[PDB]
Amino acid sequence: MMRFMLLFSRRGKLRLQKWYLATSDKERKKMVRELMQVVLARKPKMCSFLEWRDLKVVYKRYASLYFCCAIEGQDNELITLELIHRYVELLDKYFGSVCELDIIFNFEKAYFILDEFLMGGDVQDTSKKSVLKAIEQADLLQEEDES
Amino acid sequence: TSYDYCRVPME
Amino acid sequence: PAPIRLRELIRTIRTARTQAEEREMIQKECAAIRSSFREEDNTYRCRNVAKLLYMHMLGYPAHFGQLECLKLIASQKFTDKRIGYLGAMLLLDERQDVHLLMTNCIKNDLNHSTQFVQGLALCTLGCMGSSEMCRDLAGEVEKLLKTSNSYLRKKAALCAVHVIRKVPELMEMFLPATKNLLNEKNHGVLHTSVVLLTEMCERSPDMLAHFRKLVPQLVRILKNLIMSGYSPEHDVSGISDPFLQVRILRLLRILGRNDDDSSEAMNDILAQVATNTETSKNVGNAILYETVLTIMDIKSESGLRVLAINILGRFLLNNDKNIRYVALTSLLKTVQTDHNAVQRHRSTIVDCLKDLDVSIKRRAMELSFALVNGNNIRGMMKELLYFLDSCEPEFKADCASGIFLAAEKYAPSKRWHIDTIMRVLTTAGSYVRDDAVPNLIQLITNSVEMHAYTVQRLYKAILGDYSQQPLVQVAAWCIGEYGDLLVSGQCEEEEPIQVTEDEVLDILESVLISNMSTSVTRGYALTAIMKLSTRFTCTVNRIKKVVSIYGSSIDVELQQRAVEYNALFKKYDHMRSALLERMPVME
Amino acid sequence: DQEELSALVE
Amino acid sequence: SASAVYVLDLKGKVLICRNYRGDVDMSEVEHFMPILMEKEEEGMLSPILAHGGVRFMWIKHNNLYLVATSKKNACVSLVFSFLYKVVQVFSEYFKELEEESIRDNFVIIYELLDELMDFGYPQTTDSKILQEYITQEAPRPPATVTNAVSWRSEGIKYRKNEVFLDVIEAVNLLVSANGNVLRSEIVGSIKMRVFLSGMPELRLGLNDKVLFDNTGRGKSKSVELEDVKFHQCVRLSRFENDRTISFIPPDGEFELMSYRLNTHVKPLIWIESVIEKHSHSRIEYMVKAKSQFKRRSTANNVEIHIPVPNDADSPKFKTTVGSVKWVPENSEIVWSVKSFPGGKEYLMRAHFGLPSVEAEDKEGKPPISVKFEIPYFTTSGIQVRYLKIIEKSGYQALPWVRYITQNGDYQLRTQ
Amino acid sequence: EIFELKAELNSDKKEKKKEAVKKVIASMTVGKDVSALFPDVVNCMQTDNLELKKLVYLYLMNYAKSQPDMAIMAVNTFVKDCEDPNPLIRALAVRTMGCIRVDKITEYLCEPLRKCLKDEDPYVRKTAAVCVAKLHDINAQLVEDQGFLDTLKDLISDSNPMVVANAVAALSEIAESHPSSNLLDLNPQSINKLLTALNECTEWGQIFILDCLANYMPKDDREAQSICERVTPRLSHANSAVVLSAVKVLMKFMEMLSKDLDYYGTLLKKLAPPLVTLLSAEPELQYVALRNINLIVQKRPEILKHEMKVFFVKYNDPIYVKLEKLDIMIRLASQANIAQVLAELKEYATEVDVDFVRKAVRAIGRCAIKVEQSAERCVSTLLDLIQTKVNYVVQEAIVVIKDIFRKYPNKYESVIAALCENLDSLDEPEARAAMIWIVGEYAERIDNADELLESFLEGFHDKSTQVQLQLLTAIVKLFLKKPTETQELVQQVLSLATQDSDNPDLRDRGYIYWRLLSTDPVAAKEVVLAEKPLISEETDLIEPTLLDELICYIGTLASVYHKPPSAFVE
Repeated sequence: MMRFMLLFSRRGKLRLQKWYLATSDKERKKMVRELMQVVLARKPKMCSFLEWRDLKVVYKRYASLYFCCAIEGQDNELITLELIHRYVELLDKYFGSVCELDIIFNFEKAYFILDEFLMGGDVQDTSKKSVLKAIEQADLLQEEDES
Repeated sequence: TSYDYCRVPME
Repeated sequence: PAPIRLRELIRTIRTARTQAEEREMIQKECAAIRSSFREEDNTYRCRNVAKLLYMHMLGYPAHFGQLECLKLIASQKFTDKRIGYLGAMLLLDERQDVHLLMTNCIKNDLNHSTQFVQGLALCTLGCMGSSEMCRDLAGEVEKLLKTSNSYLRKKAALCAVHVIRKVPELMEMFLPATKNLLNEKNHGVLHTSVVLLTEMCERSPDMLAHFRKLVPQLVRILKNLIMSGYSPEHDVSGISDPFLQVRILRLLRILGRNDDDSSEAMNDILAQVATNTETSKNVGNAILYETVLTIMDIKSESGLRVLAINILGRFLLNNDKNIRYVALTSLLKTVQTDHNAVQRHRSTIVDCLKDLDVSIKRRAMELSFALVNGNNIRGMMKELLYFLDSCEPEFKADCASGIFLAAEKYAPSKRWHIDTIMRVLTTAGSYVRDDAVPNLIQLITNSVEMHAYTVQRLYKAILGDYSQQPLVQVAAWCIGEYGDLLVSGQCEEEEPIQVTEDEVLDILESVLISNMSTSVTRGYALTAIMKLSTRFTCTVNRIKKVVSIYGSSIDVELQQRAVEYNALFKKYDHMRSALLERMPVME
Repeated sequence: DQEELSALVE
Repeated sequence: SASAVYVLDLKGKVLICRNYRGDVDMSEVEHFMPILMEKEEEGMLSPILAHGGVRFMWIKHNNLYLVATSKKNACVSLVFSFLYKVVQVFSEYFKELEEESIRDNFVIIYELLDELMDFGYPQTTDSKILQEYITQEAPRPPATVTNAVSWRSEGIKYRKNEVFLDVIEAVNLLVSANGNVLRSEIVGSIKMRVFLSGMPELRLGLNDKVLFDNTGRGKSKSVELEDVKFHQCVRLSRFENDRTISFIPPDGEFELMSYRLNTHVKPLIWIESVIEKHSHSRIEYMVKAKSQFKRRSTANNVEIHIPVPNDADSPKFKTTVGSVKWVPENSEIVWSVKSFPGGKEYLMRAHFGLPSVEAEDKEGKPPISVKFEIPYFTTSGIQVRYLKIIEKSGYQALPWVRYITQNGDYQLRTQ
Repeated sequence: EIFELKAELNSDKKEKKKEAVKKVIASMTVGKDVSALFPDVVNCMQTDNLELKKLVYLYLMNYAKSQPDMAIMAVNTFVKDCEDPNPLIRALAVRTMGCIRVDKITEYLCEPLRKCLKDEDPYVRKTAAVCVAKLHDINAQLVEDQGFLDTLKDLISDSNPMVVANAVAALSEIAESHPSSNLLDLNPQSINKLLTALNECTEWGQIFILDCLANYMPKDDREAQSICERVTPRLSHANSAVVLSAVKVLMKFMEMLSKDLDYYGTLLKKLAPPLVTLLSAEPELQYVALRNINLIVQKRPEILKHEMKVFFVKYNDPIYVKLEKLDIMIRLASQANIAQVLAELKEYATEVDVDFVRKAVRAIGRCAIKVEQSAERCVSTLLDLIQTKVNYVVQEAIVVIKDIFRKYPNKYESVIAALCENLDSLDEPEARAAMIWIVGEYAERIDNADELLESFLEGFHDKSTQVQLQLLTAIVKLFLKKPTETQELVQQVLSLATQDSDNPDLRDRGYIYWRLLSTDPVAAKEVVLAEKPLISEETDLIEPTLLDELICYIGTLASVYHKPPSAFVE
């Protein structure tokens, strides 16, 4: 199970936060500033995994944007790395040649995709094609309301 | 600097 | 007209030049938003809430928008529901107890004519669903679990997982739907159902008993995945559905924790994959990571376990820091079992303490402590202790802690134990927990033959520097109890040092007065001196003076104590011999 | 910053 | 004192710098912003930051920082005074002193930096004299720099000699939550515009109570100045002896003196806001504002700043006089009265809506502040009785004067 | 492209090369490394154009130390400029060269410096005056060798007040390196001259020579008065730094004045107004002023005795200002104003800056110690704060109230009930321990003490040590006061403090308590409930010698940190 997933910039700016468990807003913020401090403080060629606060933390930096998952001790780091990569592949296909700025201006869409790829702390669909199609159709249904 | 000036003696 | 769109807001806020200007922009836009919210504008609720979510991510308040999300959820438009549910997941909390509206809206939306709405209610429930909400919706989840539609089936499975997580008792209600879903050909439905099963087994043993029947099936499915061709779907760099594979292997690891039959079939396939998978990329190594975890955690043929340990060896020597981390982790998991299989790499493991990567270093430390026995303890310590001395700050506390622990468990002698203790208290000092102090005293107090020696080197330690606090606590206490043994130049363990009484008083007074001394250690020292009143004979008057002058500090404890003690001296000079003698000894 | 436009993947 | 002076941008990077002593690595400045932000979160914000044995004395002006490094027990008073002086000088060389100004004037800024301070010792800091050889549009140094009269150069000629005095009094006021005056004082400023030829000797005549008492005029109306601060040009020693304000005025605009005195009068503008808060629903402000001075006099451009909740919404205002606007950016309402004659009492009411679910962080409770301006007025009753002009040529030169009373820190605590 | 930059740097056209170096130092400005162009821009040094020359000088000043060997190409021209018929460019050269920290250039600077030191123009003269200190920071030996310090000391006797002032500053900096050895102080006769220059020079110069005077000490009352009467007018200068230096020399010299003559009192009366006016300056100066004022009210309490009101904190004050203000307010709290101070503190506690609120409540406590009657009022105030149900305030308030009860043990009113009504939802171990101690000490009046204390045994071992100890002593005092439904309770607490406890200190104290139950009850009655002697608090007054030393450092970093220079400068 993934406790939470964060996307934050190199300069410590939050781009996305998905909490797969119940926590007070205040505590969520404390966690975010703390974890972000710790991860960002690390030198570029450090290990993509670290032990933070009785949990395991996986992080990968794509361009300027940091993807950071908090996994439970019984979970596989390398596979979570793989799920993160899948997520950025989903984003890449959706926005097309995805950059941080797209996530900045379309954070709602990013949440959408993330929710069509994960749930409760686990993957729900291990196909890129399935997820992307789902989001596509949902966007069509949404565009229907306008027109 | 819109208000009026009064003169002041050189007494 | 008209409330600006989300992107426009985003742009504007990014135009800010100070956190102040940004704050002003937020407050302005939010003022507009709230005032709009009052008008119950059903048109622009969606965009306003979205803007509010963006601003909430930036850290600005969004409380006033909370129950606006509800209004979006109870809407009939899909857009409104989408944003409403998102914002429900972001803003709402188990503190609000708006359980009824969330629950009713979710009910309505789960039985919606359009699947995507149901998806929203499902994702929402599975993510932030309260325990009670889980109670009231569990039935609906179950009914939804028996659909044919995959898109909702997977979410139904994971939402079932969630409700199980929030309420443990209800898991059985999902049992009838969990049967023969392995026949599915949809990787999403598959994965999700495997997760549900895994959680299930992980909850109750009878469920393990029940589901460990379909082991050969999932073994065949896994084997198919491995022997599968290139599918432009589920494939990542040459491996098909590694999420599914890993999930299956985890399920296998739990399906055969202490069983042999399952263990045999899965022995066959685990062998196959441990041999066949490609470790060129991250994917393969992940599969092999979980595979190894499985093989080692379960009871199985040693002929394969050897192979697993070998894999971990090859990992430990890999150049990819991540891989080495994986190795150390794996080994750490399987040390409470197959101890010797890990005991093969102790050299390399300890060699990882020199690694520059903090993650590697730390795991190496943890494993290192986890490898200490009654045999290697004499040697390993020299290493660990060395590691303690040349440590970078973040490790010292943990290192001291583990050192104390191991020395407590596996101390050859009391001389050695005390030696290592003094060593830690001197080289690390401040980094040891105050709460560690009592457990130390207990160990030196159950070692009578030492005592005077321990005290000798304790005094000798503190005269150097009384900055490291736990050290002076332990010390001053031992001086207190064993003052006579200290002064009596007789030590049947090493050459005694020339000591006195006035110098002791000098060091204790120095401890009392010094700024570096906390209140509790001032306590320690004071009570200690009080014990010295009975334990000493020559200069009791001086310490009577000490307690007299120290009976007036602002420290509540110190004043209480010193006043009591002064009363004793002033009136009951005979009772001290009666009450100021050695305390009983605990465990 | 410039890298805000850079491709995550490429 | 100062080893180096930097002008920095909002993110802490150097826009321009000058190394004066070489006592400190210039690169040390790279630690300025990180330390600042660090200490600010701790609530340990300070005009003086330390990075080991290196101290940063810093001020902030617009979007700029001005920072001075020192490895010694530096004279901090001098350093701050100097930094502000640099701000003034730059402000008089370039209209708006901002990042763009720095970048676009780096040359003349380098010149000014090399002329203002030497080895950590302030040198020539008078922009009007600096402008004689550090010009925007080879000269030799003005003797003024090295003259006992270092603020006015010889050679100044006007065809119409005249002097303007602006007597400006600021009223500071602090009223307790209950409504009783905790503090009130008058801070005065005499600003002159001097257009005179030559090197005149000017002497100010005020109803200085100390002066009157020492000249048998105790019965006449005076003003008791608690303290007085004079421009460099004033001869301090003569004032010390017999309260004589004698000076050779610099050319153009300058502040001659500032004074401070207590008040014996009711506050010029009295605000009384009462608040009825219905939690989770609404908040109402009922506020009266009465002008407590002569009806013959009139206060202009008065704004009454009243803090309102940060989560308030849907405002409704009603006034007897003037308008109200919500300023959410400052979490306040501002009641504006353009013309406010004395002895009047005006009224205002505001109704706000409040969120049903309470805020997470309590926001704080600023006081009510008010801004106003009363022309041809002094709360002090000060009078510039004469301005004598003494020139070797004895030309006709008529002085002028006007009195303005305005707000200083004029704030009323709220509950 | 560096090559074209070099091309224009050597291009025969004046404008193109001028603009070349402009672009060069503009490149330098934004943080580039334009070092590689050293030789190229130097060829632009020999110019008729002062702008270009100044720019090149800047370049050298910036890069010469990084390129010491090439820098020699600047030497010739440099010395030439020290003999240019324009004094401006002459002094420009002098002050420029004194900044280049390359030995050769210093060697070549010696002679032209010597010339400029006796130059006809005052501008170049004072410029050289400072350049002497510039050199002395590089090589004190060299200065001694060239006999520059004598010429400097002579420049103190110069006719031009600017040259005078600069020489004063320079030499004063030199004397730091030679403390009392070869003292560079002059006679009273010279002091007169400095006092004249004081009226004849820049504000900054005034500061310089005031700082110089400050190191001196008058030989008697007559001289002290004589110079104090000539410094006293400086307190009316608009420049805050001037005022503050004046304050320095006055605070230092007022010692040698005979306290039985009126002049001392007049000086105290004359010193208060400037100190208040400093708090109306820009925030940083307000801060500096505040620190130094703390020192002063500690040293000369009579000066600002009745100036309390100005130290009240305004909402918009920076936090540092607020903190210092709190300190001063406490230090000026007397019986005449405690109601107003308590009103203030009560208001400050309403703020949201947590540390400020904390410090404010604590300040209530300090006030309760400083004045006597205040205590009662203080407690009242504190009580009111507790009724705000803001926990972090409540806890603090409890602790300080405990302190008040400890010092003034006459507080046995209904107060002790009110706080008990607060559900004891307190969490801060300090507050719990305080409350515990209060219950125990006054358990006589608390009938339900018996019960209250009992409620704190639930989870005894998870509770902090201080709380455990205080609970132990409290229950002991309770039972010892009334052996009723207490013996079983104290039995429990002793069992917890000794038998179930692994804390050695608690084990000790508890074991002694049991050894005291078992041996004698009356003895215990006379022991644990012995009348305690009065509590003696450590003063906040700085040691008088350290204080007098700190007064000499008014307006410096020392006066901010309240530490000697030897304590913080590397």
